[PDB]
Amino acid sequence: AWDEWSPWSLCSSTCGRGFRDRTRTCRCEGPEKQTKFCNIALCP
Amino acid sequence: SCPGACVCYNEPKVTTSCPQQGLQAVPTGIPASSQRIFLHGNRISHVPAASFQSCRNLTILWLHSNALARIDAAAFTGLTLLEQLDLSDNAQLHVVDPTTFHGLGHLHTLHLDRCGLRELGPGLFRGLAALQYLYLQDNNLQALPDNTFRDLGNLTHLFLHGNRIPSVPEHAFRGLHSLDRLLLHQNHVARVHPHAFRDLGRLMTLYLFANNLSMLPAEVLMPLRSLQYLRLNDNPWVCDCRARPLWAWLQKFRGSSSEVPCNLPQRLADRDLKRLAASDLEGC
Ligand SMILES: *[C@@H]1O[C@@H](C)[C@@H](O)[C@@H](O[C@@H]2O[C@H](CO)[C@@H](O)[C@H](O)[C@H]2O)[C@@H]1O
Ligand SMILES: *[C@@H]1O[C@H](CO)[C@@H](O)[C@H](O)[C@H]1NC(C)=O
Ligand SMILES: *[C@@H]1O[C@H](CO)[C@@H](O)[C@H](O)[C@H]1NC(C)=O
Ligand SMILES: *[C@H]1O[C@H](CO)[C@@H](O)[C@H](O)[C@@H]1O
Ligand SMILES: *[C@H]1O[C@H](CO)[C@@H](O)[C@H](O)[C@@H]1O
Ligand SMILES: Nc1ccc(C(=O)O)cc1
Ligand SMILES: [Cl-]
Repeated sequence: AWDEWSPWSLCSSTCGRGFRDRTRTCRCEGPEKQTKFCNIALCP
Repeated sequence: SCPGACVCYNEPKVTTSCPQQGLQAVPTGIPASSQRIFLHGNRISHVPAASFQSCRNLTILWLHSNALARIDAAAFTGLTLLEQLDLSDNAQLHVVDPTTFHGLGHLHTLHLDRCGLRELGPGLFRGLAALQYLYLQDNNLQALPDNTFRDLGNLTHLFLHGNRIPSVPEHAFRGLHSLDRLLLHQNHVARVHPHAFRDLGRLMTLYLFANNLSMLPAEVLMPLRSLQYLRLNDNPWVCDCRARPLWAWLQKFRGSSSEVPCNLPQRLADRDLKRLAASDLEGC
């Protein structure tokens, strides 16, 4: 009875390694929150 | 066979590598068979005409973090297969002759960030139909002229942040049908033409934060049918009825947007336009 995942978030940082997250609410097996890698730019 | 300041090897590609060797000029005697040339981190001040002309198979050329003060218009003649050209971090370059990249029909990555560039001259990106990544951030650009990128139909990443761009005219981004990420934050942008993003139906990321925007016309974001990530913070937004179209668009947006902080009126100066009620934006 999961609801749909939220859209992935903005990246946690716009320089170097960052992450996005998304969430969903029950009503139920599976996660409630996920993260995924992002990298927008290299910053000196 | 290999220049004294360099190391040369054949696998995986023929490579002449001489980074950070204190070179003041492109070294003589680079093997004509070179496919990759790494000259970053030196103190090279000039790239004369035909500096790499014999290297017909060259696909990677790194000249970043030098002391470039002049690149001859014919510097890259002969490099018809060049794919990656890194000219970044040459803060005293200031100007690139608008014919410098003509003929580079396989170029897909072009780094020009941190070059002190004052303008993008007419024709600078003419015919670069293969270009995918174009880095122009952290220069001194004061204008985005119409049709500057019109031939870049394969471009997916355009970084323009950290300049002094005061506005986005109607045809600045004409032709950019493949564009994925457009980074325009940290500029002086005070307005975006209503139809400036007409060709950006495939854009997924747009950064406009840290600019001079108080409002966006109703039409500006309408073409952005693929957008997923939008940053609009750190602008002097006015949250009266002039914000209603932006508010309405933000209510329906299915991606992720930054906060859109109200600067005025004062009674709303503690709020995010996205979270306002419709009644706050009634009146016009
Ligand atoms: C997101 O886009 C990037 C391309 C940069 O312009 C980022 O700005 C940089 O952010 C780092 C922290 O991630 C700061 O230390 C730098 O000062 C800043 O230029 C931007 O947030
Ligand atoms: C470029 O590569 C081709 C094919 O491997 C080779 O015949 C030619 O000699 C190369 N050109 C140079 C200048 O090394
Ligand atoms: C443009 O991109 C498409 C898809 O990547 C590619 O098939 C085409 O060859 C590119 N055009 C060039 C390199 O001129
Ligand atoms: C979230 O994740 C995928 C789509 O990314 C599907 O399993 C479903 O939409 C879920 O809500
Ligand atoms: C996040 O991941 C991609 C875009 O980065 C899409 O599957 C979708 O927008 C999801 O929320
Ligand atoms: N910085 C680099 C140095 C060498 C090579 C390589 O030989 O593949 C690649 C990158
Ligand atoms: Cl983002």
